[PDB]
Amino acid sequence: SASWKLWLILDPRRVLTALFIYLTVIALLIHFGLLSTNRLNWWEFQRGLP
Amino acid sequence: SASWKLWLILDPRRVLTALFIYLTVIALLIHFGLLSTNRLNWWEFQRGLP
Amino acid sequence: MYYGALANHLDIAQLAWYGHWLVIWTVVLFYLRREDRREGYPLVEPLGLVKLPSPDVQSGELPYPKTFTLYHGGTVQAPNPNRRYETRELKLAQTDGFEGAPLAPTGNPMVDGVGPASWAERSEVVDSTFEGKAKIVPLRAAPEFYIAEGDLDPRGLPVFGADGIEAGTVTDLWVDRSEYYFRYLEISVAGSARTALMPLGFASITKDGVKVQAILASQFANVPRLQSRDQITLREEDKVSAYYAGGLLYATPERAEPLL
Amino acid sequence: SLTGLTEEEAKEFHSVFVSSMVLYLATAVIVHYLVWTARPWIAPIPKGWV
Amino acid sequence: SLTGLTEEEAKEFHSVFVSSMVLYLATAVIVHYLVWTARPWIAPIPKGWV
Amino acid sequence: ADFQTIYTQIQARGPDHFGPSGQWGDIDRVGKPIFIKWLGRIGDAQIGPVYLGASGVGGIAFGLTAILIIGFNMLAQVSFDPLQFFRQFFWLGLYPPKAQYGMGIPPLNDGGWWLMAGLMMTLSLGCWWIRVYSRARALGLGTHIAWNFAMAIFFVLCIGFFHPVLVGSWSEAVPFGIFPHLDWLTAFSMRYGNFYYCPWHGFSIGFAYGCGLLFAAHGATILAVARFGGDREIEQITDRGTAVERAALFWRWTMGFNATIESIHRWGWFFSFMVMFSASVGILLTGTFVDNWYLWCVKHGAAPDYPAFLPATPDPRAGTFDPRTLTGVPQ
Amino acid sequence: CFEPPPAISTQTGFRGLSMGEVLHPATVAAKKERDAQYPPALPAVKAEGQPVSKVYKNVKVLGDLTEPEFLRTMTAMTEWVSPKEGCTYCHDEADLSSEAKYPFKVARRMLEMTRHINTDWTSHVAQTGVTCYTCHRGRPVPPYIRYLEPRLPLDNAIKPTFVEADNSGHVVRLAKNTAYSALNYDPFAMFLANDKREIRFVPQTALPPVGVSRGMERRPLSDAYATFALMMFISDAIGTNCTFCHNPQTFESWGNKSTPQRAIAWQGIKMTRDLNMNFLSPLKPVYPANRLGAQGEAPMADCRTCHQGVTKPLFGASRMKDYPELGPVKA
Amino acid sequence: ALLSFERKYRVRGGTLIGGDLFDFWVGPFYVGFFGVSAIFFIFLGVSLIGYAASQGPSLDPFAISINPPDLKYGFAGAPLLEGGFWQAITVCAIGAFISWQLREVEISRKLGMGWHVPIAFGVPIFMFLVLQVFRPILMGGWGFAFPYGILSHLDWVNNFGFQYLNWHYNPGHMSSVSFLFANAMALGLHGGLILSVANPGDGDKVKTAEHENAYFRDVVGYSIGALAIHRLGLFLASNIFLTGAFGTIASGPFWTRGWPEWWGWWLDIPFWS
Ligand code: BCB
Ligand SMILES: C/C=C1/c2cc3[nH]c4c(c3C)C(=O)[C@H](C(=O)OC)c4c3nc(cc4[nH]c(cc(n2)[C@@H]1C)c(C(C)=O)c4C)[C@@H](C)[C@@H]3CCC(=O)OC/C=C(\C)CCC[C@H](C)CCC[C@H](C)CCCC(C)C
Ligand SMILES: C/C=C1/c2cc3[nH]c4c(c3C)C(=O)[C@H](C(=O)OC)c4c3nc(cc4[nH]c(cc(n2)[C@@H]1C)c(C(C)=O)c4C)[C@@H](C)[C@@H]3CCC(=O)OC/C=C(\C)CCC[C@H](C)CCC[C@H](C)CCCC(C)C
Ligand SMILES: COC1=C(OC)C(=O)C(C/C=C(\C)CC/C=C(\C)CC/C=C(\C)CC/C=C(\C)CC/C=C(\C)CC/C=C(\C)CC/C=C(\C)CCC=C(C)C)=C(C)C1=O
Ligand SMILES: CC(C)=CCC/C(C)=C/CC/C(C)=C/CC/C(C)=C/CC/C(C)=C/CC/C(C)=C/CC/C(C)=C/CC1=C(C)C(=O)c2ccccc2C1=O
Ligand code: HEC
Ligand SMILES: CC(C)=CCC/C(C)=C/C=C/C(C)=C/C=C/C(C)=C/C=C\C=C(C)\C=C\C=C(/C)CC/C=C(\C)CCCC(C)C
Ligand SMILES: [Fe+3]
Ligand SMILES: [Mg+2]
Repeated sequence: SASWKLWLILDPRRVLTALFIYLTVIALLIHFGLLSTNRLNWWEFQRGLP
Repeated sequence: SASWKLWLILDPRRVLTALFIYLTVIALLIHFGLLSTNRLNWWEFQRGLP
Repeated sequence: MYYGALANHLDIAQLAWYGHWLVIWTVVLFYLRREDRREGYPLVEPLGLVKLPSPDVQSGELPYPKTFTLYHGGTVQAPNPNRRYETRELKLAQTDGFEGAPLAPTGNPMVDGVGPASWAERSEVVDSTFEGKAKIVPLRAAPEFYIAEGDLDPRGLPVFGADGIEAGTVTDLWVDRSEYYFRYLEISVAGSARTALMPLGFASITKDGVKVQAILASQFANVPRLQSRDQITLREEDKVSAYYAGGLLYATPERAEPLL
Repeated sequence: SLTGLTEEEAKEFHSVFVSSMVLYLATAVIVHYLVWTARPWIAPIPKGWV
Repeated sequence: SLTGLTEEEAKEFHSVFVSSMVLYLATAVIVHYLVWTARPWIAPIPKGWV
Repeated sequence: ADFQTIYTQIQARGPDHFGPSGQWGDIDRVGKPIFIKWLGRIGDAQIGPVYLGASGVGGIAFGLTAILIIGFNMLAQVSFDPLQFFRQFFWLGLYPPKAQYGMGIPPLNDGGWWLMAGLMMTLSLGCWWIRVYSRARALGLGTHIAWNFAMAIFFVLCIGFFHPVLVGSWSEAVPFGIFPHLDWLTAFSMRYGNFYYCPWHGFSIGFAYGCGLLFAAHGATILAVARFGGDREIEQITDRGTAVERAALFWRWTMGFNATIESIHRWGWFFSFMVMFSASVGILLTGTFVDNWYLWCVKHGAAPDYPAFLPATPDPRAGTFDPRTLTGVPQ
Repeated sequence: CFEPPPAISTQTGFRGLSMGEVLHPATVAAKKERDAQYPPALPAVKAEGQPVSKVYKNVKVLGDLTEPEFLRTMTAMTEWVSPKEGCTYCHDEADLSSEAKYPFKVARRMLEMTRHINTDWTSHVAQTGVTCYTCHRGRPVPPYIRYLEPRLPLDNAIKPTFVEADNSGHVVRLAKNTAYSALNYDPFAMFLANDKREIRFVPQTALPPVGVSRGMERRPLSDAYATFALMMFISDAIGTNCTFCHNPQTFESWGNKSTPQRAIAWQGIKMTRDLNMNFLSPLKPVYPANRLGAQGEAPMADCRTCHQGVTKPLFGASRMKDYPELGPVKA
Repeated sequence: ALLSFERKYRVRGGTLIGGDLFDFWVGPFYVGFFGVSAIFFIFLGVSLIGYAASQGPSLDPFAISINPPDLKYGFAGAPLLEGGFWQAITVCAIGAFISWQLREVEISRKLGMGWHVPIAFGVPIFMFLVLQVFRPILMGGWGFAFPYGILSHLDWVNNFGFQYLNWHYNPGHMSSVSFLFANAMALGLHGGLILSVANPGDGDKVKTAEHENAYFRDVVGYSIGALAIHRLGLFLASNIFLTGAFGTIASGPFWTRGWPEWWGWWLDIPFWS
């Protein structure tokens, strides 16, 4: 496989920074979105159940 | 095993500064998110249960 | 009964309103307009009917002159007694007897330097940096200045006139060393052994070449000449810019005519 | 090289990058299984659902 | 190199960086266990939760 | 079109040179200049170096403290929830006291934090004014900018501090917040009866529109003579070229009078200064000497009146409540 | 974020003052369709027999009626309040005289309240009047009720999200109860639950009077904010803008500066305060715990409860002639 | 009657229409065909304002109000006392503004200048057209336009704003206000900087463009430059009206609710409730 030649053109530092920011944003969206739901909020006392 | 070569291109100072800021933002988010709950708030008198 | 009352129908805000108007109009008429009269005054009436005060006395509308002490040397006054009179023998004839009547060039206004081709009687000195070097210089004489990386280098480009005819070749850029800003293109004009400066504002530059709406190709030959090769005086800058500006109205007769 | 790396630097970085990405994804898979054991988030089709 | 670190500076920085990162993560693990003893933050599935 | 007046196509680069030396503080001119390319299209590409100085540090320290107080109280307003802080930011605010305490220092929970933030911002503005003034002095320049800035700061003090003093209540002051300080605009206008009828509101707006007109006209004028070197305004002031002769003639032929390349800047300074001066006078008059600007205009015969379109409807509460209860505490 | 043209515009003020309603036709049509669900009046019945407080055992409000008319009233009430549950919502299946179920007692007080509205508040409801459907819209719980703290969503049949019920949502709960403004006040609890506060805050003289204008003798500016919040709420609840009732040139003035709708709105404010103080709040001990607020208070009514975003409830649909037993009551 | 440097610039040509017919000066004023039309519209419009004011209820200068027709009249010509005078004065104002702009074009052609000033003057003309013509066309009548009076057009602005319950929340308004404040501040800074450089103090030397760059690089870490500050001033001043026009034209034709509710697009995103 010649996939490694990607790093001759794609600048590993740019890719690492982009992945760092991108995955952080996704993880923050998921954690805080789950905390905005009654069903899947694991911090608060259980709400929204009869 | 050649991971140390990362510091030949990625500028230890930049990574240290970014990690400092990033871990600080994450820690503030978590501490303040916990303080916004009744169940896991440790500063205030206990709320959310009789 | 009320705060702010001065009589039955006089209150503080009412008086402050007129005080505000007094402040505004005293500043405007007593100070700002006097400042506005530090150039071009006293006014002249070449075709006047009555006698005005002599131009060399402080006639009443004139502010008392202030002194600018120049950074690199002497002093200038404002109003400037040395710039008070203009002596050039403009090549212009009256189209009608009164001052409000426009003048008409007596031939080749761009070369003569009248109308939009007029240049001011600036000092014949090279504008300088705060370190004392000539401010505006070609890149051949300022190797420490260069085009920013990845920006279009115009040297070697063909220069076309307003009529689409090729007029010359860009040979150099002239940079303002105080401002770090390109201000002129030097053009080797085809058909002579002669270079002409052109303000970068008259140039539309692409990768194909530069186009000049201001003047025809053949008129590049008559651009005013720099006395020195690698420096330019303030009056020379005025002359060179005014040549192309005059071409905006005079390059062809049609440019001086109305639509309807 | 358009990114300043030598070919062997490109290959060393590529090997470490792929190993790290795969390890991250594999631990994500395991973690998702564990979280499922805590909260089975895709509920079965409810009774009236169509 | 692009960062100014020599080969040996890069190796020594890598070693200390990895050791610091591992120690930080390990104390985070221990601290999370202690906090769990203080607050068991992932409650078991409540009765009517689906 | 002179495309140079729109943007810079061919940017120039040169030596990294120290600017003109100041009488002091060259030691505190710090930073390696950086050159960002898209900025050089619309202006100068160079960022830095920046001067530190003592007054700059003071401005930063007081301003960061005030920002910290405001932001923390905003965060407390959403009970420290970060996602909700992000969502609700524009609606959040640190408020001056809602109860009437006069000019007494209010409790932390009802205006004390607002007061501390206001003091910190005032001190940061004071330090930054010192920086503006003393940098002008250090470089051998006049202090015109600092006095324009002083007028702006004075207006800030009028709306945050001086009017509350003059009427005797902290509750009248501006809250910190994106939408909340606009809410204050409307509430303050209503309390004093339609600021559209305050003459100094009118003066301040006249000069603000005049700043719009003057900067549009002067910027367009300088761009229009940019091919004659009009942008080199200092040299034109000292040795007037054809650029400013053409500018003066354009305005003279348009409206019968004109400025000079120096005096148009005096006009601009004056108009910007008068925005803040008129605003300050209006705020200092409001409440202290005028209670209802619309009724003040009616008293002085200036307010227009209009026929009713739908039938005119008398006050259904006329003579049923004490008029002192409108603005005064009953007991 | 976009409403396609054209808008519908009315003129409520003198020409050139840009005063009047601005409406989206699709919104109007949707509200018209919603409100047209008003059940038609039940067919009239012959009013002959002996009065119902001879045949029946536990009639305390509608005693003057006869069995056919009284039964028709009950059929209308079950259509208006509990169409899904039917007669069993209020009544014991076997003993129709039994008042064991709390909706029975509430509905008796509601009959008295509706008669009071239709008799003593014609200055607001005019000859349109109200029925149970005006607020209930065919539900036991009216879609828009109020407590001492604002709640989301506005329609209480919709289950709130986590944030809408969480502390971190507090500011949003304020904003969406005052037409999304950032005003930091709950104007319902301040002004419409009772009549303790004065809505008016604008001075009625040009100059500040001695004794009400300095320090602790002044009302705080928070009152201006609170009234602005109330006015935003009213505009949203009635589905109009400020120029429906005001010439904003002077909000405080009447005569040619206010519309007849402003006088009607004052009567509405009085009526809402009266309904909350005398009919809805004193019902607290009758309700179960799940109908009460955070402070344990009974649910109340505001302008939105009847109007539901329309300047006239149900666009002025009336049943006053068809059900005279709901008012006006001839003494 | 001439500035001491003026005579060489007073040449024929550059007119858009009229040629040598109106190509002359009266005192300092250049006339031209559009100077003639500007004087026509100015005299007619001011005289119509004078007569229409004379027939209104108050002759106090600040209480005079010439109002557009009722909404019922739509786009029809109104009786003169009931909006027809407003229509005539509106037409005169448009003719005067456009004549003034075109005379500026002729003057700048005569002087070999760029047309930046009449083009910039186009922006307030466009805003006037948005207020008095385009939005009234979308709303369906001349009655939606503002009246002519020192305080009455403020009443129109006020009531228009409160027709949308808080005009401060209009996003176009927020952009427009930000540009207005930025422009006033930038004009203060620019006037102050030029004056400080040219007027250092008592017997001190006029400084240089390097001092201009150094001052702002010291104070804020950035200097935009001498030409660029004029470009920026024009940009900010223009964007006051260029971005305000969007809020204005949207209010009613594109948005009938309160402006604070428009921010529900952000507040009501389901992800964060
Ligand atoms: C309660 C209602 C409010 C309101 C209602 C409002 C509306 C409805 C509108 C604005 C608009 C605007 N508002 Mg807002 N306003 C603004 C500022 C602004 C401006 C930035 C902006 C544009 C003004 C304009 O278009 O003029 C127009 C000026 C023109 C057209 C000048 C034309 C000049 C003409 C071409 C030439 C005339 C020449 C003379 C006749 C000649 C004179 C001759 C001489 C010789 C005497 C501030 C800074 C504030 C504050 C501090 O709160 C505020 C509060 C309010 N506004 C209140 C909240 N305002 C407008 C906007 O853009 O909104 C998005 C707009 O439509
Ligand atoms: C009519 C004339 C006017 C006028 C005039 C003049 N105006 C001047 C001058 C003159 C003459 C100067 O000389 C001076 C200056 O130097 O110019 C370069 C200045 C200035 N006008 C500023 C802002 C301004 N002018 C406004 C209005 C008018 N001006 C009116 C229109 C408005 C409006 C309307 O909103 C604004 C916002 C600053 C940029 C500057 C002061 C900086 C300061 O005092 O700093 C004080 C220092 C601090 C507050 C510390 C800040 C620390 C960090 C960066 C901030 C926190 C960061 C942290 C990460 C937290 C994040 C959250 C946080 C962002 C929230
Ligand atoms: C964004 C850019 C802006 C900008 C820009 C520029 N601005 C310019 C130029 C540029 C570039 C010029 O080149 C030109 C000029 O020469 O400058 C000296 C001009 C000018 N900007 C004037 C007024 C001005 N600019 C405003 C706003 C901005 N300017 C914004 C900020 C405002 C506001 C906001 O109120 C005002 C009042 C005049 C002084 C002058 C026009 C002369 C005219 O047009 O002559 C011709 C017309 C007359 C002299 C009078 C016409 C009278 C009619 C017939 C009868 C009255 C009708 C009217 C509708 C009644 C209104 C009543 C009222 C109570 C409601
Ligand atoms: C009346 O005219 C005026 C205005 O118009 C209204 C103004 O706006 C202004 C500016 C601003 C205001 C009045 C509003 C804010 C002002 C307030 C609250 C009062 C004035 C306060 C200030 C100007 C700054 C406040 C700063 C502090 C209290 C901290 C002081 C600490 C400092 C300066 C650093 C500590 C260092 C030392 C004490 C010694 C060493 C100092 C140095 C080496 C450098 C100091 C340099 C200088 C130039 C003083 C002035 C000065 C003015 O005269
Ligand atoms: C026979 C016949 C038809 C005759 C008709 C002749 C004719 C057309 C007459 C016209 C008469 C009329 C209508 C006159 C009215 C003229 C007008 C509109 C006057 C308004 C003046 C006002 C209020 C201007 C507001 C802006 C203002 C405060 C300007 C003052 C500051 C000045 C002078 C700015 C102009 C100006 C600017 C903007 C520069 O940048 C510049 C740069 C370098 C040198 C000079 C200047 C300069 O003078
Ligand atoms: C709640 C909203 C009710 C529904 C639904 C129905 N009824 Fe009712 N009913 C209600 C009240 C509050 C009262 C008391 C009236 C009073 O003035 O005191 C009644 C009374 C009756 C009676 C009289 C009982 C008696 O004493 O004999 C009858 C016979 C009766 N209602 C019948 C009835 C029927 C048939 C209904 C279904 C269509 C019905 N009611 C609905 C309140 C409510
Ligand atoms: C006499 C005595 C005893 C005392 C006098 C004290 C004194 C002089 C007080 C003066 C008060 C003054 C002048 C107040 C003036 C206030 C004014 C005019 C405010 C106006 C507008 C304010 C606005 C728009 C503020 C917006 C602020 C923000 C959006 C801040 C946002 C902050 C953050 C995101 C930081 C988050 C930080 C994180 C840790 C939570
Ligand atoms: Fe300038
Ligand atoms: Mg919470």
